[PDB]
Amino acid sequence: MKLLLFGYGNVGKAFRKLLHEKRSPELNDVIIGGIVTRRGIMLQDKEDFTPDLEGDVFKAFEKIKPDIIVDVSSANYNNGEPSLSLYKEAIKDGVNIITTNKAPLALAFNEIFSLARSKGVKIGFQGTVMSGTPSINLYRVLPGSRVIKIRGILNGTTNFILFEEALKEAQRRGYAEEDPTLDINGFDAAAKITILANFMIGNSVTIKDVKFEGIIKLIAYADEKEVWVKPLPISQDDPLYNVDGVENALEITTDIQSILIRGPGAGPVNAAYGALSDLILLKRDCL
Amino acid sequence: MKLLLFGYGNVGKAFRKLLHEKRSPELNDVIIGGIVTRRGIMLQDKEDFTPDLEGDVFKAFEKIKPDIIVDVSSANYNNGEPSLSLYKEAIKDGVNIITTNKAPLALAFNEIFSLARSKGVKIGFQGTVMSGTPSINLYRVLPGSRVIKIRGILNGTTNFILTLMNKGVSFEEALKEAQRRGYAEEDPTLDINGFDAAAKITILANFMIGNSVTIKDVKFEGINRDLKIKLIAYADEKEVWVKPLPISQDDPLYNVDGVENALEITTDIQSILIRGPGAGPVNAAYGALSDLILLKRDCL
Ligand SMILES: NC(=O)c1ccc[n+]([C@@H]2O[C@H](COP(=O)([O-])OP(=O)(O)OC[C@H]3O[C@@H](n4cnc5c(N)ncnc54)[C@H](OP(=O)(O)O)[C@@H]3O)[C@@H](O)[C@H]2O)c1
Ligand SMILES: NC(=O)c1ccc[n+]([C@@H]2O[C@H](COP(=O)([O-])OP(=O)(O)OC[C@H]3O[C@@H](n4cnc5c(N)ncnc54)[C@H](OP(=O)(O)O)[C@@H]3O)[C@@H](O)[C@H]2O)c1
Repeated sequence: MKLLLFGYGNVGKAFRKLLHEKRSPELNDVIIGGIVTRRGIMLQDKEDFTPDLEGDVFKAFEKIKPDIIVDVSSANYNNGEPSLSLYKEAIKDGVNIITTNKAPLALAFNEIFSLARSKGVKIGFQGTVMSGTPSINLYRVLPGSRVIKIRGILNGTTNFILFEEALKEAQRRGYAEEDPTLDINGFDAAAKITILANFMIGNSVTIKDVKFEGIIKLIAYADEKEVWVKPLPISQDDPLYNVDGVENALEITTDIQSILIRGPGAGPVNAAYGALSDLILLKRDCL
Repeated sequence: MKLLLFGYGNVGKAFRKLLHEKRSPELNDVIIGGIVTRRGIMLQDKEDFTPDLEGDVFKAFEKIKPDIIVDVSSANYNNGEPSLSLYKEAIKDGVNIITTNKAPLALAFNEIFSLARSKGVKIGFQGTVMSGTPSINLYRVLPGSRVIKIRGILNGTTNFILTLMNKGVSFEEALKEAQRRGYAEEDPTLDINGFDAAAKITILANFMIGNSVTIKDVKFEGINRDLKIKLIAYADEKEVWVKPLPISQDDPLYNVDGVENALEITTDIQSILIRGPGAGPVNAAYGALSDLILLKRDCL
């Protein structure tokens, strides 16, 4: 099976490295047919990017005919393109999608997932929320339960900050978005809670419906009625108390119980492992 | 598909109820063919147990010919029986197993899982560790990652007793409350003396680290009134233990209080912690139900 790798920054390079470490027997048949950046299309799996052709992700898609697209490109919160149009075309063609790019999902979740479900196409999106720490995929192992509310710390960069020296270290460590105002001004946290509300609660929201601010903890919240992101004081008994540094946490409340998962919120290798986890699950037919 | 339900105490009853809530489309073809207690065999799905036949779990297996056994019976750490021999017969007959009963897996994990792998039979065992809080099933969504070490509070009953004693309640009243809530093992010495926690860390070491250990390999102690102290379980590639330890304020496990449990899993990629209710009949039954749905999805 052939992957098209869309993006080759820190996450894309880390993903290619993880694939080549041969971490699961069911990835033995998986090859990268092509890699696309802003600089063009490489129709080969190489450690170093050198373009073979000029052209965008649609040209690469037509040239390669991939079985799966792995989207690790920059978030475009303006309109989610070209990923939004690309996912739609891939789903129509029966091409599975694995993504760490929040933007098309933060803007158009219902449109994308409705189309996928109607076509029997699978979407892996673990890396969009808390990188490699099961979040999306945690919910996959909570079947037959109704999610009532969601609460968490969903942005790694800003939690690591909690100024100029802090950010600089975070950018050095690769935690930050290419546009780091997306981290600071809360877009990233709001995108993640949007994705979580859609998937787990079923509350069809876009990032436009979320009330949010920026950088006590930056708390993202969703229930059946509302979705928001705001700073709040935290109790000592509250399980979010000492989720500090790059750490992120997701508290899922159901009809049965409340559970919390905590882990590294950001980090290119962690994000890439999220996408890799989705790939293994796809291969097992468990997405 | 037909289930044989082995046991009908708090967990079994809660499981039956959850199945009847029809919580997933995967479960539409799933029926209980029989329920076994130490009072005999009920060849019917009913809220209250009344035996139709006298006989043990083996006789029930023969009479029902189930597609799946759900083991919610009492732990037997002396020898894991009759569950251990039952699992071996089931696997050989192509019968899948879902269990919340730790004993056979704490004694003979490699034997059971080797036999199962060879026959292509699936084993759900989420409920053996932290009830309905993904633990076993959390590791299922961490594929292609090597587990280096694990540390946690793995017994709800003793955590609940430690917390209440910190709140100035006697050990004796804290235990009675744990029992009233249905947190405790039928034999509460299994919780108190650390057997239950040791069983769980054994299972995790086997499943996640891949070392073929048994409960006899674990150095463990439990709790008493004489001792924040937390009953800490730990495993890595070289050692497995359970002991009550003083816990500092900055430790992620400091505020894991009451019946809450928590597991920190360190992989080659990352360190993660999951926390939630350690015990509770409905929580345990939900663990088993989660395994059932995953089994139907072919994702065990
Ligand atoms: N950083 C983290 O820790 C983390 C954790 C979870 C999720 N994520 C998500 O993962 C994604 C990638 O993160 P990253 O840190 O790897 O960013 P990055 O290092 O800037 O990589 C972005 C890659 O996408 C390519 N790209 C961007 N826009 C494109 C376009 N219009 N056409 C073709 N290629 C394009 C870039 O090409 P050039 O090489 O030519 O610039 C670059 O190779 C982001 O969406 C982010 O939100 C990141
Ligand atoms: N307590 C929790 O919240 C929790 C959480 C996770 C896992 N678990 C595990 O789940 C299991 C069941 O828990 P529970 O609270 O439901 O215990 P329980 O209330 O004591 O129920 C045990 C059931 O098994 C039956 N049984 C025991 N030995 C048997 C034998 N040799 N043959 C036939 N039937 C037998 C009992 O029959 P009678 O009714 O006739 O006595 C009873 O119906 C235990 O292994 C426990 O470790 C419990």
